[PDB]
This record gives sequence, C-alpha cells and structure tokens, in this order.
Amino acid sequence: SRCTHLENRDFVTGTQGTTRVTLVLELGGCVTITAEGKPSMDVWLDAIYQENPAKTREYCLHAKLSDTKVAARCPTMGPATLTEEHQGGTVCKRDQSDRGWGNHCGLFGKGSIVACVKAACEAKKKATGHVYDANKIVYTVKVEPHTGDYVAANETHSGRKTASFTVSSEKTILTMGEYGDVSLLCRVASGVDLAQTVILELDKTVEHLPTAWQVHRDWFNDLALPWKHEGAQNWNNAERLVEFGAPHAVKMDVYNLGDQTGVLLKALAGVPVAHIEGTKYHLKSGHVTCEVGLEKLKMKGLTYTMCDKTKFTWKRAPTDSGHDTVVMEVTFSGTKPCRIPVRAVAHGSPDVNVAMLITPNPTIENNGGGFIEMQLPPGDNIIYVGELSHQWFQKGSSIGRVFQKTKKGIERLTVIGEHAWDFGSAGGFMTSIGRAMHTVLGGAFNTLLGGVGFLPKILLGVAMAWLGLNMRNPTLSMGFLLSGGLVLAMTLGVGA
Amino acid sequence: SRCTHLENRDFVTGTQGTTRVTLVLELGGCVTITAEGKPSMDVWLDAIYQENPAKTREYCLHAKLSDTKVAARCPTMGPATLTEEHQGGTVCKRDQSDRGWGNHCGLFGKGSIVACVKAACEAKKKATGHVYDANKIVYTVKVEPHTGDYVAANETHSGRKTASFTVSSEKTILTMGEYGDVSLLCRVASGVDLAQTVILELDKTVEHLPTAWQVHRDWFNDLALPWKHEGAQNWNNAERLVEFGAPHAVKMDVYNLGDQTGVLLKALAGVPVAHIEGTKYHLKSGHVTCEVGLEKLKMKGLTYTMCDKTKFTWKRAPTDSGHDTVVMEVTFSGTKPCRIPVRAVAHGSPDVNVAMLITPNPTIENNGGGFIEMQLPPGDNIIYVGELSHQWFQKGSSIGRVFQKTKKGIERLTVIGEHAWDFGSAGGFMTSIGRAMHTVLGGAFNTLLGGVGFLPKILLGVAMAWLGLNMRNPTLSMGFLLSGGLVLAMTLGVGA
Amino acid sequence: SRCTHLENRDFVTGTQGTTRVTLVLELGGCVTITAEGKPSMDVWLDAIYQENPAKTREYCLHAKLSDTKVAARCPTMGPATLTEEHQGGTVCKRDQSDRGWGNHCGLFGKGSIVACVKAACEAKKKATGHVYDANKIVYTVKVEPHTGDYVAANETHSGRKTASFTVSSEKTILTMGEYGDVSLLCRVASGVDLAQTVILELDKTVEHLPTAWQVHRDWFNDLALPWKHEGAQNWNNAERLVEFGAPHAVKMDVYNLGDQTGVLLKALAGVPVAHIEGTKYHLKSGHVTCEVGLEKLKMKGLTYTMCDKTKFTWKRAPTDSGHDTVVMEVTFSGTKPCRIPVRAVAHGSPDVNVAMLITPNPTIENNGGGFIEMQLPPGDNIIYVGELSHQWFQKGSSIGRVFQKTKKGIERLTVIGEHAWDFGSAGGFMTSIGRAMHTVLGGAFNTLLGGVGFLPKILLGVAMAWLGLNMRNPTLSMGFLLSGGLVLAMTLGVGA
Amino acid sequence: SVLIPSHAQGELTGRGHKWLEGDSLRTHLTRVEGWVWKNKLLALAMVTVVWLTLESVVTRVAVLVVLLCLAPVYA
Amino acid sequence: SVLIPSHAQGELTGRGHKWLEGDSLRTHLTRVEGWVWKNKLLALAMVTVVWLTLESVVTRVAVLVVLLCLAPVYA
Amino acid sequence: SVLIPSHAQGELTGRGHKWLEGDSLRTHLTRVEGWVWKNKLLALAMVTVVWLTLESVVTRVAVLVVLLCLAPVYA
Repeated sequence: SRCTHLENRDFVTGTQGTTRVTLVLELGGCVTITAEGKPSMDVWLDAIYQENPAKTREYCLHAKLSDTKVAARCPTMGPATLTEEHQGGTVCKRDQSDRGWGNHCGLFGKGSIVACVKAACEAKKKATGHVYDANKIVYTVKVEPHTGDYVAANETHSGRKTASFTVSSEKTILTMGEYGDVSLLCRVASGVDLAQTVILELDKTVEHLPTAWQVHRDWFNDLALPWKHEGAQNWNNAERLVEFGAPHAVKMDVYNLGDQTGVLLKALAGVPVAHIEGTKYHLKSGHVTCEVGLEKLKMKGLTYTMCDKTKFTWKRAPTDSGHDTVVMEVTFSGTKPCRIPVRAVAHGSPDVNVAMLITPNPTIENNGGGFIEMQLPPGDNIIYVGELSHQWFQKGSSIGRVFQKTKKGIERLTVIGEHAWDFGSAGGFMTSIGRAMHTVLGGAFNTLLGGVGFLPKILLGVAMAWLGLNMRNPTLSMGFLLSGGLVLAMTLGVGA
Repeated sequence: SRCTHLENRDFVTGTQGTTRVTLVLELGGCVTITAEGKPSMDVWLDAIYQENPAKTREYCLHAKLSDTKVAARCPTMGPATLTEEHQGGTVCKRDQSDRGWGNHCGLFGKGSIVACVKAACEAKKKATGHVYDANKIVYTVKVEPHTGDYVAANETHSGRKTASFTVSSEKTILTMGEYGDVSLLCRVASGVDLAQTVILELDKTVEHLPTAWQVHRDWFNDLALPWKHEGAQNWNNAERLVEFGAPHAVKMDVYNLGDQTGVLLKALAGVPVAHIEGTKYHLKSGHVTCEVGLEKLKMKGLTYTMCDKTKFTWKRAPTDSGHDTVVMEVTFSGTKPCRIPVRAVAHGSPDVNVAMLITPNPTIENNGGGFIEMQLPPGDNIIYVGELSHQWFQKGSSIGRVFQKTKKGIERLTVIGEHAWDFGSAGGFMTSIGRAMHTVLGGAFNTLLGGVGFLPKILLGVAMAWLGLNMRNPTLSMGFLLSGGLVLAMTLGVGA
Repeated sequence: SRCTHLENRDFVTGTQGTTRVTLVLELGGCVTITAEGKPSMDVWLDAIYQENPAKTREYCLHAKLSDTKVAARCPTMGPATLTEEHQGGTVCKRDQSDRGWGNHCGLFGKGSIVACVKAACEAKKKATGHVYDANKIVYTVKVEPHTGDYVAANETHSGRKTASFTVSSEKTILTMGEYGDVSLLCRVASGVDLAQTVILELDKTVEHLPTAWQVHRDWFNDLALPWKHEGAQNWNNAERLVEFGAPHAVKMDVYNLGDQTGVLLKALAGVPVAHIEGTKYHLKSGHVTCEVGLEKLKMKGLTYTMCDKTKFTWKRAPTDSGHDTVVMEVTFSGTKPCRIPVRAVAHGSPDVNVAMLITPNPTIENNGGGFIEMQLPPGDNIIYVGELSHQWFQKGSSIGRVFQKTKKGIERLTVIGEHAWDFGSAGGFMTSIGRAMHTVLGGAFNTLLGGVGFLPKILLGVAMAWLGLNMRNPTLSMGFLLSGGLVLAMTLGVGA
Repeated sequence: SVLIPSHAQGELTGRGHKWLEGDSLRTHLTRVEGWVWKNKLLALAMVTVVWLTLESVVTRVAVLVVLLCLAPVYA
Repeated sequence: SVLIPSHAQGELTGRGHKWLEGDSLRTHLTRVEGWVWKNKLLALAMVTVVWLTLESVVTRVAVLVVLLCLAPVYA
Repeated sequence: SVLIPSHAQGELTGRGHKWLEGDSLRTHLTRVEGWVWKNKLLALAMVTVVWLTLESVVTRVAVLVVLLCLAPVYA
C-alpha cells in the first residue's frame, strides 16, 4: 500500500449503499477507500503535465552592449541625429550639452547631443514563460489494491493500475484480476485554473537550481524588463538594463545595470516549484475532483480454507505506522492458499475482538501475502495470528484522534479552499450550506483584499478593529469589530 | 582662461592693500582671484589621490558550489555525521526526514539527515573595499594667469604651473613667468573626511560601468554577503548565498540564491563615482581650504605704447560668456608690442568708461594676445577697441545680480557644510559665530539623524511640528515648533 | 518732400539752443523736423532686413503616402511583426482584429494586426521658418531736405541721402549738399524683439499670396504637424497626417488627412506681412530709436536779393494737404537766383504776418524752386506772393488741433508701447513718471494675463467687477472694481 | 536570504557625478502623483473620510500628508 | 532602472516544495530590531518623547509600533 | 473667407464605419482630464474663489461641475 510510504494519507469509509465516492485527489496526497464487504483501495493523483506547452514572453536578465556612437551640434545649429536612431536592436538618448568657445563653438549656451548603443541578451540569460492548453493537458491517477504484500518506495507493484485523463476521455474501467473492476471519472475542466498560472524557465543546465517555477499571470505580464516573443531577432521594450551618463560637451558614456537573476529569484520567494523532463512540463502542486465507483468489486478467496493456527511465525513484528495504526508481516509453512485467522483483544477480557482491519479478509497466496494493518483502541492489547501472540500498547486517546481529524480538515480547507467540501462518501444537505457560505464570505475577502500584502492586511485589520472600540454607535462598533476579526482570521491562515 | 570652460565658475576679489585671500578649492570648481593692480589669476583643484591604498574587507557576489555530500540515519539510530562538518569553506545543515519501511528503516518516525557543500567565489565576482591614509594622500592645485591669449579644452597652455600638497608639504612658491611669484598654503586637514570614506572596486575590466564608487564606511561594514580579509582562503558567513531544500527520505537539495546577489544598482543609487588609473585611486568629489598670497605678483607691459587706433579688426566679435561677462578677441597690424586702448560707455554721459576689465592692462605681444573679458552695468552700452566699436545689451538687472550671487552662496553652503565660511578675501570676527553655529547645529543634526532616509526625516519633522502644536506646556510647544521646522528645512535644503 | 506722400506724418519743433532731437522711426511712418532757423528735413525708416537668415523648422502641409503593407496573426499566436516598423520614413499602428472559423483561425477571439505606410511631403507643400541674427540685420534710414522743388512719388529726387545701420556703427554724418551736414545715431538693439519673430515662408512662386508672414515664435513651435530641420531626409511626427481605419480580419485601411494649406492661411489671420526679394528678407512692421543732430546744417540763399513782386504766376493754386497745412506752387519770370516774398494775413490787421512756414527762406533757383508749404490759423485769411493774392478759409479750430495731436499720441502708445515716451526734442518731468507707470502697470498685465484670449479677458474683467460689487469687504471691493476696470481698458485698447 | 540597504543620502558632496542620481524628493513626489492617479478610488475615499472625521484643515492635511504616502511599503 | 516586485505569498496551492519560506514575522522582526540596534539615539528619543507627550497608553502603543514598522522600509 | 461647421451626431448609420470618430463625450472628458494635469495649479484659483464667495456646499459643487467642464474651451 502506497499510502504507508507517504507522510500524508486519508481514509474514506463506504458503509453499505456506498456504490460511489467523491474525492479531491492532490499531488503530495494519497487516499484509501475502505468499504463494507469490499477490498480496500489506494487512490492518488500521480502527475499533471503537458508535452511542449506554448511559449509566451521571453524576458532578458543580462544585457550585452556593443558599438556605442555619439554625435553633437553647436548651439543654434539645430538638433543632432544619427543613422542608428531609427534602426532595430538599438537604445538612444537625446540630451543637452553645455557648450562655449573652449569646446570649439561660436556661442555660449546649450547645444544638442545624441548617443546610441546596440543591445542583446547574454547567451543563456533568458527567462521564458510557458502556458498550458486545457485540450492537451494530461492528469494521471493511479490505484493499487490491498494484496496483503509489501514493497518499498523504489520497486514495482504488479497490481498497480494507471488511468490517464484528458478532456477527450469519459468514465474508464481498470481490471484488477480476482478483485473485480474499479470504474473511475476525472473532471479535467474542474482541476487547476490554467487561465491564471504560468510556468517559468530560466536555464535548465544550472546544477544548483530547480528546473522551473510556477507563477501568477498578472505578476508575469508586468515585470519591468526587456521582452520578446519566439523567433523575433530584436528586443521590444524601452530599455531598462541600459542607462546614460550625464552629458559632457562632446561625449556621453553608456552604462549596463548588470545581471538581474538574483533580484528575480528573491522576488519569486514563496512560489511553488515545478519540473521539466525532456519535453514534459509538470506541475508539482495541483488537484482534481474525481468520482470512484465500487459495485463491480469482489473479495478474493472468500471460499478458501482456514490456516493451521500453529504454523505461523513472524517476518516483521508489530510497529506503529505514524497514522494511528499497527503494521506487521507474518509467514506460514502449511499448504499456501488460505485465510489468515487475525484477531486482537483488550487485555483481561478475552471475549470481544477489537481489530478494526484496514485489509479486509487477509490471505496467504502461493507467491505472496502476509502483510496486515489494523487500528486498535488506546491502552493494553494482545494481537493474534493463530497461536502467535504479541502484546501491544497503543498510544493516544479518543480525544486525540478527534483532534487529529479536526486538524487535518482545517489543513485541507486551507490548502484547497471551496472544493474541500466535495471530499467524501456523502453529499447531504449541510454540505450545500457549507459550500455556499464559504463561497460568499470567502469571496468577499478575496474581492476586497486580493493581492494586498500580509503585513499591511494585519495592520489594516488591527487598526480597523481598534477604531471599532470607540465608534459613534454600538451597531457600527460591533459590525467593524466582527469584520476585523474575520480579516485577521482569513489573513493568519493562508490569506497572505 | 580655463575659468571660462566650466559652468560652475566663481569670482572673489582683494580690496585696496589686501595681500592675502582664503579659498575653498573643489574638484569640478574654478576660482578667478583679482586684486587692484595685480594680474588676474585662476586657481583650481585638479586631483585628490593615493597610490595602492590599503585593502579592507572583500565580499563575494556569486558563489560557486561543488562536491556536495549527504548522510542519513534510521529512527532511533542517533544523529548522522560527516567529516565535512569540521572543515573550512563548507556550508552544512542538519535536519530531520520522515522515515519508514518504504525507505528501508525498521521503525516509522523521524530520522536525521545532514547535507554539505563547498563554497568559493566565481572567478572575477568579488567586491573590494579600499581605505585612504592621511599620511600618503596627494592634493593637486594648479594656477594660471590671465595672459590675454585663448586656448581650448584640448590645448596645452604655457602659463599653467602646479603644486602637490600632502602632510609633509603644506606651502609652495610658483614662478608665473613675467607675472612674478605666487604663494600657496594648503592643508590635508579640511577637505575629505578619510575616516568615513571607502573606495569600492568591483571589476576594472568591464566595458560599461564606472571603475569605482565613494561608499560610506558605516554602510559598507553591514553588507549581508559572504566576506573575508585579504589572503584568507575561506569565506566567513558563506551560508548567506546557499539555501537547503526540504529533506526527502535519504536525499536533500542544495540551491544558490543566484549570481550578482549583491551591491550593483539600487543599493548604490546617489553614491559619488571614483576613478582608478594604474596605481592611482582618485576621488571625484572633494575639496581643500587654501590661502593665496598676492604680494609678489607683477603687471606686464605698463612701459608699452598704445596701439595705432585704426589698425584693429575683430577675430571673435563680442559674446556673452554665460557668467554675466562679455568676451571678445581682436587682431591688429603694426609695431608689435603694444597696449590695447579698451573702454565701454552708456547713453547717460560719454566720459565715463564703465568697463571693469577682468584681463587687466590688455596687450598684443609678438606671438599673440588681444583676448579680453569685461563686466558691464545692465542695459545698453557701446564697446570700443581703438576705431572698432560695437553696440551691446547686457541682460538682467542690479537686483537679478544679487539673486544669482545669493544662490551660488547657498549652493556652496549646502554642499561643503561648516568649511564654506573659509571662502573669502576677509576673515573678520563675524565669521567666527557663523562657523561656530554650523559646528554646533550640523554636528547635532548629523549625530541624531545622519543615517536616516530623506522620507522618514520629513515624517519625523512633521511629527515634531505636530507634537509642538498639541503640547500643553508653552516652552516645550515652542521648542518642538522651532526644532521641527529646522529639521524639515535642513532635510529639504540639499539645493537651490 | 516725401512726408506729403504718406498718410502718417509727425511734426517736431525746437529753439536755436536745442541742437539734438530724439525720434522713434517706424515703417510706414514719417517725421518732419522744424527747429528754429535750421533748414527743415524729412526723416524715415525705409527697410529692416537681413540677407539669407538661418532656417529653423520645416513643416509638411500635404502628406504623400505610398507602398502600404499589412500583417496579421491568429488568436493566441502572439503579436504580428513586420520589417517596415524599423525604418526611417514609415508610419505604423498595431491593433487587435476579430478572428474565427470564417477567416481561417482555430479559435474565436482577438488576433493581432499591424499596418505600415511610407510618408513624404508633396513637392512644394512645405512651410519653412526663418530667424534673424542680430549681428547681420541692416536698418536703412533716409533723409531729404526741403529744397523747395516738388518731386512726386514714383520718381527720383536728387537730394535724398541714405545711411545703413548694423550692430557695428555709431554716429554717421551725411552731407546734405549745400545745406551742410546731419549727424545721426541708431540704437540697433531694442524696440523689435528679434528673439520672438519668425519669418514664415510657404511658396514664393504662388501668384496670389504674400511671400512671407511675421509669426510669433511661441506659436510656431506648437504647430501640430510633421516636422524636420534642413538636410534631413525623414519627417518627425508623420502620424499627425495619417489616420488608420477600423481593423478587418486581415486588412486595415490607411487614410490621408489631405492638404492643410487652407487651415494654416486661416490660422494666420491677424499676423503682419513680410517680403522676400532675391537674397533679402524684409520686415514690413516695427521701429528703431534715433538721435539726430542739427548743428552743422546751413541755411541756403540768405545772401540773395528779393524777387520782383510783379512777375509771379500760380502753377498749383493753394490746396489742403490733409495735414493741417496749405500747399502751393509758383512760377517766376525775373532774374535768378532770388528770394520769394511770401506772407499771409488775417482780416483783422494787414501788418501782422501769420504764416508759419514749413519751407524756410524759399527761393527760385536757375533750374528749380517755387514750392511752399505753410500752416495758417483758423478762420478767413489772404496769402500773398508779391502781387499774387489768394483767399483761404482755414478749416478746424484751436481745440480741434489739441484733440488731433492728442489722439495720434494714443496711436503711438498702443502701437509702440513703452518707446512712445522717447519721442521728443526736449525733456520734461511728467515723461519720467509716464514711463515708470507704463512699464510697471503694463508689465503687470503682460505678466499675469498676457497670452489669454480676448473674450476670456473680458469675461475675467466682468467677473472681477462682479466680485467687486458682491464681496462684503469694502477695501477688497474697491480694489476689484479699480483693477477690473484697468484690465478691461487695456484689453479693449488692443482689440480683436 | 540577503538584505542590502539603499545608501543614505548624506555622504554626497562636490560637483562630480552621482551615479544613477536617484534624488528622492523629485523621484518620490513624481511616484506619489502617478500612484494616486492609479489608486484613484482609494485616494477619494481617504480624502473624504478624513474631511468628515477631523475638525480643521490643519489636522485634515497633517494626517493626509502621511496617509497618502504609506505607499512605499503598502500597495 | 529594473524593478521586480515580490510575488503574493498566498494565492497558490500547497503540498509541494516552495522555493523559499515567505517573509512572515521573520523578515519584519529582524529588519526592525536590526534598525533599533543602529539608530539607537533616535530610537530612544522617539520612544521617550512619544511616551512623555501622548495622553494614553493605547495611543502611545499604537504610535510606537507605527513609527518603528515604517522606519527601515525605504529604497 | 470660407468657414464650415461640423454637424451634430444626428445621422447615425448604426453598424457601418464612422470616418475619424470624433465622438464628443469621451473626447471632451479626455480633454478635461488632460487639461487638469497640464494646467494643474489653475484649479486652485477656481475652487478657492467659489469656496470663499458661495454660501453652501450644494451651490459650490453646482458651479464647479459646470465651470471645470467649460474651462478647456478657452486659453
């Protein structure tokens, strides 16, 4: 089960009558479906990519300059001008020089000077934007059935199945050998917002930087740099990397403001990283609402014989998974195809089984089996597999587990926002009240304070709440105090 | 006269029997000194320099990284360790990765991981501070007489003589040819404060930047870069240019904070530019207080005959110099060594020659002569040279003259500060209170506010004035109103 | 006597001891000088000109457009780009055309289009501005003696002498034949302000327009047309005469705003004419100040005998000059040369001669003479030339004369400004007050309101009077009523 | 990460060249006019709410001179 | 001159590597405290004058935080 | 001699081209917004004489809304 490898895992429970479940699958997340009378499934979003996205602007971070020229004319002899002043690829400044008899002139007064210099990008110093096409993006979802067999993060699982989703694909079925089939739908038009996000590429050859960054469109479209579009020969913005020295009588020096790579990298502080792989451009943060159906599944081996209780020996003894579960691996020397007699009990009360298994109906098979996972109550327990026994102390409390699910909810609602209400095996009427009130009151904060900085949001919220303490009417005082509380509450989670 | 070439000219004059004048001389300034019956003389400061000044700190603008290694340990196996944590020139971070059976541990939990990288500067990417020594600084003063000839900005004039001043050499006598002798006393006190001033060198080789900057010492000590002193092999604080990625199982990523992450552009905006020339490190904004003795100067040619009045023709007809003076040049034919009979007159009465000659007793010699500079009263005049005569119209008014001299006065005061009072053909008792008030108030304002930005100095001045209006005590109120208004005025007073 | 040919003529007078007269001489004006016992002179300014003044701007009145090209791109395919955007002598605009399936695009939306066209001036459709150089202007002043012979306009008088004044001159002396020498000094500075006049030229070969116009410099630099200076091959601001159609899918129209000649000739309504003659560029507007000295003038024919009273006959009978003088011509049959016994009387006493002659000591020469001009008092008179007698009823009155001489003074004050106070043969205290009040109060009006339109000036004056009536403070009320009246009077005194 | 302060405008002297000449009075007054022409709805809200909530032109101007100039750290 | 303003710190989806951690309290607190350690005489004058002059603890605390957070910001 | 006044927006072929498209409202609003930035000091005389002479905010606003719209008809 892939869900044990990752630091991030979730459990969705399908009680009888749950033929379908709605998930918000995420990069850097992973979900288990546990269903009443059906095998447990791993489900996760494994990639979001396009092959060769469309180029937008190229910017230049470091100017190369060459062939500087200057021309000047005496006071009253009319303005100076030069051939390169109307060509491409050239920056020019027109300015007034103080002149007089000492500088070979007829009169004392302000003359005219014009200065010119060619401009280019240094060979590897570009910044390139790329943009996604919703008709060519690929979302990849994977599923792996709880075979009761354990594999490392660096080796293959034979039962792992892939679905690749585009706008051109409907509800798709994955066969799983003896477990039946799983039937799966991905809403590609309802994942990442491809209109507002851009992928930024500097030089992929640099050994000690990430290969791409993800940026917002209305940040990328108004940087103050030289810019271009693909295949054009000349740079196309009023030049910001070149500057002109104060004019002497017959000469004017031209300056280069240097490589901007560092002030770009310092301005990108806080953005998600992305990745590039030969020709594929990958997002590394993102999600899709996806609907998974279960009526076509079966438990394997429900007709098989029981095991010889006496013939079990451990291969990896019980330890804690970090997800509030116990994990183990057994081994058996009898005739192999059979059902493992797993049970667990509260210490001093041998009658009541308390094993809530995460792998329903465990088995041994001719080429595998023997991994088990279970959740047990707090305190002292005995775990059994036939005549093997081991004594376990389960850390935590019932309050601690309710707090953990509470924390994990606020985390997803903070990271994903409005779509976090759609996660679950249910869609009852309260979820419409939740999603509506989130959309309105969160939409107001996004409309009024979108793009405002974290510190000035706090200072504005604190000042508006403080003014709320002494307003001309208590109706205004309470209304402003409550709104100041909301502004700070939205800011102090993720509204930065 | 070199004094005609520059826009920032000044004039000061000795009264009847005044043998000595005190000057402040500046880079990019020039002073004509005139006294009754002595040849008019030009004085200027041509250079302030030292050869091979002492290196202070070196800073690194772009870190090369190499030979990265990492080590990591399973949960409860204790902390991971490398040899490289103990060496010089390595940057390292110690951090915790989540671990489990998926990455070959025996327990799920937190491991420990340590990652390292070597640091060095890229081949020409350093910033170097240099500092002046008062025992080895050279100030260079030059003097030129009004020879009555003319020369361009790019012509060698035989009348220019130079004296070099340093702590071991305060006084010198120069032989100005037939014009006699001039005595200069300089000092290396007054002028540039070498305790506050650093010269910043980046790379001399680049085509499109100035070779150095005049940076302040209290700013240069605080650059948040990697740094060292000369000859050291390894960099202090090299962690200022490396950041470490989040730890991922058994691997961790090292990143640069990019190239040129340092001093160019917006950080140095408004800093005066310096220049480097082989071994020499020149300042290019600075001054010295200097005393000139006019005892041993001689007039030329008071024994000559006056010209035959008919035999002149103009070589350069009258033009306005820009300094509120008229310049002209005449050719002559006849017996060679002669006085020129120059005068000018207004329409009110014919006998009164109104021309103040700035070239006193003008002549034609065998090799050249016949340039004149003169000052005239406002309005309509006729200018004469024998039988040559030419109408003229002087701009401005007797009130407009005083506004121009007053602005030049304030422009000396705001740029030089307390030493501006040393400029004068007098040194009487009222100069002592003028210099004392600036010694007190300039020291007070600089002590409290010397590093504060222009905008916050204005906000502080507004706050002091507004607190002065709100104070209930009348003495504190008036003191805050006076000091707040002064803080605003001496913040805003950077020009006229 | 050229002063009798012209509609404007001023008379100047003086006693024996006056010696010098100060005049302001105007193009199209004339002066007759009538000092006690000196031969009378007519004086006028004939021309103000330069040969070949320097060109300022050239402007184009009729754009020629040619060789248009257009390029366009599908939605999302980036900007359209074309070679002609980066040349001299082209005008270009870029815009977003609508695109879709119906014009061979994959997406419905906004594309990109650019259109380019070449620009030039039609063969004779330029305006050229010219400016004067004060070192090269020639003023021509002419003098004519009252020789007692009549030469008409459009024929040549032998007694005329000419003086050419340029910046290199003082007192000239003209030998007026047997009438001795006149000494004359011109101030070539002041009066006309040569820094504010441009002589505008369109085409000298057009049969039905003036060759040039005296336009103001602040107007000529604000003309919203395409422009260049001499010898350049490309026009600045050529986008002032091209206008571009609304875009279609893959085409965009270029339109020409046509020949602007008629709009310029309408905008010039109210600007004085100027004249071009080979190399010469004349003003036909403006004035000069002169001092004229009478000391070396000689009375002709004081030693001659009287004519025979019986031998005269009329050739032109007494006729009204239109200048309050009587003009007549006589023919004589006696011995020559000789003096004409001319006198006139009122009916009240035959002994008192009341003829104030303009022609002093009139004579008959061997080959000329016999014309007399005189002023007579109001009423009924008899004019005698020996035995010739002719009655004369003199029109007008003593109060009417005071009015006409006052009225012509107001014409000098409005047409000439502050120079009106310099016209006269002697000083007097009120002239010193008059120039001060005029230069102060006219200086205030020209400073505060100078360039404001005529109707806006009247509206502001009426608003100032309305504020004077409506505002409650009596000191401000009276100040607004007085100043509003002065603003209205000076506005109506220049007109529209 | 690096922080690298803008140089204080008090070392400058002499008639020689000042590099990029970032002269803060004419620079920031030009910047403030350009910013209040873009932030126009906020500028109108600030001048009107102050005019409605302080007692005299002196105190209204004194707060607006600060409040309209927080933009080099605000937005 | 070139200027590249800081990207907004929120506005984007998590659960993947960010390039660096945002300014947060960290850059603000270290920049303000590092200014008080340098302009000591003015910081002491400001806090003592404000504390002696203003009429309440709440208006003192508000003005002190405002004057400190607005002091080091300029470029 | 010849004068030709340009006619009002009476004839309006709804969906064909408009030649130079000199549409008066958006043109004159652009002219007013340019004039108040080019001649920016003159509005101080206009607002102050109205604010000093007229006896209500309603009548002060009523004349300024007209006068500042008329102003660019003259120079």
